[PDB]
Amino acid sequence: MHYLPVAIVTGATRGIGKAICQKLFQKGLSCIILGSTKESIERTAIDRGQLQSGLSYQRQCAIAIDFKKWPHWLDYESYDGIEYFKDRPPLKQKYSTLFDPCNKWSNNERRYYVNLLINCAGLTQESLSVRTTASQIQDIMNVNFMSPVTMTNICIKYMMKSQRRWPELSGQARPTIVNISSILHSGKMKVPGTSVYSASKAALSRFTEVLAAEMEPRNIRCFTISPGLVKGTDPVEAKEMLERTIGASGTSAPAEIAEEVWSLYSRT
Amino acid sequence: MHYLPVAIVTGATRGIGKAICQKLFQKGLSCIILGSTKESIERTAIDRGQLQSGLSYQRQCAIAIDFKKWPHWLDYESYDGIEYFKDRPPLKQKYSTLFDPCNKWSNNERRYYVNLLINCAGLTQESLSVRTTASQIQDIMNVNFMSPVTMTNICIKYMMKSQRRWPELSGQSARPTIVNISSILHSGKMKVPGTSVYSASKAALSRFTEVLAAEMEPRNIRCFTISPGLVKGTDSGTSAPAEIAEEVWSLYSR
Repeated sequence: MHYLPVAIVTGATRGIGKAICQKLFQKGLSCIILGSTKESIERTAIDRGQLQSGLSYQRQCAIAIDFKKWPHWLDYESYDGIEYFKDRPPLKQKYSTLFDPCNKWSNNERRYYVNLLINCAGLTQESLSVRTTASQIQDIMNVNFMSPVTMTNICIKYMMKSQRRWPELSGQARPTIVNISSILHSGKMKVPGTSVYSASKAALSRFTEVLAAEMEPRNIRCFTISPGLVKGTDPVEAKEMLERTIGASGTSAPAEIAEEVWSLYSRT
Repeated sequence: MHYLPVAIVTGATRGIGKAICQKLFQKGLSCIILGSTKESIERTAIDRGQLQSGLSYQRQCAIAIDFKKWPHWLDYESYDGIEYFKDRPPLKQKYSTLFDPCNKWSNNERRYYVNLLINCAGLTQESLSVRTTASQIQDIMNVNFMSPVTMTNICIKYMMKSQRRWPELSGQSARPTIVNISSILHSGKMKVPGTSVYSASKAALSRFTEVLAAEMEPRNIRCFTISPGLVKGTDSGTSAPAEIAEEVWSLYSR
């Protein structure tokens, strides 16, 4: 009216969110990046080069929010973010909500709205279960499952309201949510030291699937993507043999996942 | 001299933990029941009738633990429980750990020890995902997954130390065993609206156990997951409490 779609990218950790953002930006979307720290945010946010070459109305911001502290983060008064510009260096700003940047970007001729949520759920574990503290279990489950569930719920309600509030929006891709899992979440890929991380991804997966059935009668699309291991970090010999069990499912890279996310969002 | 295995039964609801305690007791084990509330315990605990027909050395006790309050219950200085007797009403007891009942029962010639742990992972969910609160999510996750994982790790630590402390235990009939109970809702076609988080917690428990089994190969400890059909409770895809008990027993004894 015009109407401008935006994606929220969540919990991205190993260049995966960078790759996702870059895809969405090349495809003409705006992004809200939700990082745990100012450092993670910076890594995810796209460069000034891809900023300058963006369509005139394209926007990117980032917001530091500690998912480790779920559910306390739900109750914060305002959120401290960072607004990006084509021509000048980034500027601090503050937000009433996670959807607020959409309000702030919008004017009389153009309405930015959230149409895509990607939950990356990227906190990794590298310790045997018997040697993992309560605090660590909490961090993995809060960052990978609990916080994603809340973003998912919050975002679905926003999406459901907006269809009512801006009827012309039915013209528009259907409202989408994608949650990223791991090949580790099921099957033969069982990696010692990966106990609660695998559990969290199985939880994210299963959750997304029952939710999809709840959202059938609604306009909302709920996808879960289950990539292979991405290069670096995360070695046992049996595993290397195990990994063979198949390609291309055993291994992944940021740019592949980015493409796989776009494939899902683009479907018609 | 005489080693007497004890079972810990956790998070039991809807008579599953009742069924489990029946089987275990009939077969000569002692139980430590960890329940959320005194009323939850009474349902799980075996009836005074079944107890008198038990052998002389058999014991039962119950401890109240609010698993919704994970990870706080981990820090208590002591735990308040209840000793069951064959010939009298129950006495209120204090325990310094969840395994302390074994020490208390033990005597020069008989050693009670925990050899089997069953996490029931009970709490259920009835609300749609978008109408369930954070507080409800925390409770489901804490009761069905967070606490079971903590119960599991604590127990494996105890199991490892005691195989060293009492070397004659390698020669026991059954190897230390952990069984976590999941649900058919945890995977596949059975996708029941109003169950997104509950299903999720079960998948988390299944997957955690599977990967744990991998870490427990080099060690004595058996780690099983069981995936029952829905219980008689709501409306090979259905399951009755009594039948889960047999599955748990066959898993432990073979």
